[PDB]
Amino acid sequence: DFSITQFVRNLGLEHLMDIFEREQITLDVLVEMGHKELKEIGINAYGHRHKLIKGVERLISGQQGLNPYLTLNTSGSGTILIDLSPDDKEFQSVEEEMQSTVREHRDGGHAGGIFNRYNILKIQKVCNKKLWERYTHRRKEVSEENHNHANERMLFHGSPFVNAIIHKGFDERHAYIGGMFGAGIYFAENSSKSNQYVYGIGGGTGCPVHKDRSCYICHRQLLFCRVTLGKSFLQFSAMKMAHSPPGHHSVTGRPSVNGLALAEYVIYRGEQAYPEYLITYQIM
Amino acid sequence: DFSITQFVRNLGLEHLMDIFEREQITLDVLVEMGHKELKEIGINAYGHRHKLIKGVERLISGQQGLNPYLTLNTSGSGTILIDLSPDDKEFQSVEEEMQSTVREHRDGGHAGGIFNRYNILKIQKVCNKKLWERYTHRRKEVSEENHNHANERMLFHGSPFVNAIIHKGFDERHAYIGGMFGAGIYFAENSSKSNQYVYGIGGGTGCPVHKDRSCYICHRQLLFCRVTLGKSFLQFSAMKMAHSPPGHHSVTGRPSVNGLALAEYVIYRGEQAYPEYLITYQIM
Ligand SMILES: Oc1nc(-c2ccc(C(F)(F)F)cc2)nc2c1CSCC2
Ligand SMILES: Oc1nc(-c2ccc(C(F)(F)F)cc2)nc2c1CSCC2
Ligand SMILES: [Zn+2]
Ligand SMILES: [Zn+2]
Repeated sequence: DFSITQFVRNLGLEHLMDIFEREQITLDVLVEMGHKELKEIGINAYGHRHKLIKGVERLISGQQGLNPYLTLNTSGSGTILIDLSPDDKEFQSVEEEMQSTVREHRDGGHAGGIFNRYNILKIQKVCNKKLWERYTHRRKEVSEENHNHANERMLFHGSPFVNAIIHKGFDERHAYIGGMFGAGIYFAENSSKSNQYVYGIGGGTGCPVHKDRSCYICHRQLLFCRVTLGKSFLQFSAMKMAHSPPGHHSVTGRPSVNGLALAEYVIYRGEQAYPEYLITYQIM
Repeated sequence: DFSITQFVRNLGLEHLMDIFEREQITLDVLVEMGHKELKEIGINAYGHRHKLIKGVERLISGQQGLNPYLTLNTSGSGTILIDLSPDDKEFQSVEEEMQSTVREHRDGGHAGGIFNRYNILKIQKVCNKKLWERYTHRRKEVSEENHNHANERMLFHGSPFVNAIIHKGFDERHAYIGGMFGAGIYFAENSSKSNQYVYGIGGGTGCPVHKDRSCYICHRQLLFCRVTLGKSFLQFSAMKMAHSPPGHHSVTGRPSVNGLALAEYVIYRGEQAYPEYLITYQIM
């Protein structure tokens, strides 16, 4: 509460600090208060309100180059998880997407274990204001290209760094270098394809508690994400690109007889995806 | 014309009719004027403005059951077409989609004619506020039923009734009964496929002038539309349907060895597609 104390003292309004302390008025709150709000907490004199508002203007606008607003607006940020009710139809729709896209992989369940269905434990909507705004800015940029069409999709993504993703967003600096299309973020439309990467490439060593890639006890996590594809480059064979091809925004790997068994979608910029749903589950 | 006169006379404010006539104030305009605007046009007495505003309130709200607002606010509606600049990247993107999706059809160009590319003449953005609002209402409805995902695509549609579509909107009451998937509205991701339907089923008799399906002179018009698919039902064989299958919002036809040569998308409600671009072109 020191910053607001110095701000008020520099104005010669120290005698209002009792009011400010009682109402828990910190500088971050004060910079968002006009005449009405200040009157509401008992600053009855117009002169004091005028001095306070002018001082706030001088700090925020007059010193914009220092970006004092950003350092004052760190509170309230971060990610929050909102549970979906199992009876709500959005929960059921996500569950139907999760269950109905299961496929039998070419390997005999080696990478992601053996199963046919899932036991869904909970479904959470991931809300992060800054990450969502970054996603929307990039989505609008992509839609201005490609004739006002974002080519948005909802796709799956498995990764042992889901916590980092939901708290910091997708980052191409952590791209999957070994991917078939090279140094991108990979998304699948079959949830069981992405389930093979919950414990890392090729299933890793499996679950940490039992070192089992087919463990039926441990709670797994997956992300069901909004992905902006824009104008997508189709490919049937492996390529080692570091970015999207010229004039395009993503790569769509198509299934082929001698190639992919299932579809793949690759983006080369972290801001073109947003992890909307976090799904906790076990395999059967 | 007279409506404003009767409205003002009933209020006993006949002496303001000179002002209302000089400023071309009609009732539909009057009902959108507050104290500020009325003072602007020179109604200086607070009492006269108060009486006019209360009269407007009694008409619009006190008689809401008769919907005078809809009768008054008919002016300003209707479709307009905005030309896209050929140098604009939006025009270039639409043209690129148009040209790149051309395909060779099983028939020897019998329906749509023989060509490898198009001579693009004009591209226009179709703006109609009422139809757009209806489309967005349906889109929100669908997204709420498909885990917050509308599943929006941009596809081609060719039809001899394009003017009716751009002025009145898509209507399932004019559905294509003869299609493989029933009485729906059909869209394609290949421009040539839709081009086969510009002059009717099987190309009809061709252009009105030369009665040639492969005419290289007459202008043609294609629609490139937003289509809300929601949860789409995937089919590989024909089956005549009246509406979308239970739990689904559209039907997506997939190519097959013994089935479809090219993709196909069918909606069963008219308000699930908005014609965004009107493409005027010639086959070459
Ligand atoms: O969902 C997916 N995740 C990954 C994946 C994620 C993280 C990592 C890493 F641990 F960071 F190196 C590696 C691979 N790869 C794929 C898919 C689904 S489409 C097929 C490829
Ligand atoms: O773009 C398309 N239009 C039509 C079409 C439009 C109007 C009419 C009618 F004359 F009004 F009855 C008939 C057919 N059919 C299809 C496509 C592209 S997907 C394949 C089918
Ligand atoms: Zn385990
Ligand atoms: Zn002709």
